[PDB]
Amino acid sequence: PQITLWQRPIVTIKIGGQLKEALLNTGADDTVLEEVNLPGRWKPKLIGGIGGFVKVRQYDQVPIEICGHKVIGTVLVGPTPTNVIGRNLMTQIGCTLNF
Amino acid sequence: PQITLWQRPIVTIKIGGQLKEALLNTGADDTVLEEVNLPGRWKPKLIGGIGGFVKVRQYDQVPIEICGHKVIGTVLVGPTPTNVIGRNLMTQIGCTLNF
Amino acid sequence: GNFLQSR
Repeated sequence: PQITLWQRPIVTIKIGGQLKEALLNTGADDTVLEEVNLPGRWKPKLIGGIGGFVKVRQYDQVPIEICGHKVIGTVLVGPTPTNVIGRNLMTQIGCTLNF
Repeated sequence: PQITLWQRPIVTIKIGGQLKEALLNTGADDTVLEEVNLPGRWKPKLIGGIGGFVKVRQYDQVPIEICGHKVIGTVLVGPTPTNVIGRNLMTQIGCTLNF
Repeated sequence: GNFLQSR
């Protein structure tokens, strides 16, 4: 699709057998999603850094469908004000900024 | 333009007679820049909201050049970890997400 | 590293 930015670029995703919504966020290096139960291995990761750090679970090579595109990438799972698709997954879907 | 997202989408901007760099951030509603002295009227605005609020100066209808595109939009001026071009100015330059 | 801004 071509997505204009008059509104927040919120898209449907399929992750861990669930349907969710997340924000395509070119300002975020990583993808962070809450309320998902992923199977397989994880390790803790510290993110943020303003006011302290937030600890999340890092799952590598997670299959995820983003607006119809089936890809693989790292997903950080933990409480986040809004579900965020970061650059790490936007590259996978071939998403560019164009003007 | 076409900007891929393997790296952070940092572009050159011209604002208030200064050359600066800023991050094209589709996760940000607004544009926030530090270390700029803009002429003309402003009003305080509270932004963020995690841990408290941050107070910035809101300047409306500011001419700014973003990666060669001369546009007009609101610019919030104050402390920011990273200079951010928000959706409000990406719409002005005709920037879309494409995949 | 994650620079959202919902206001």
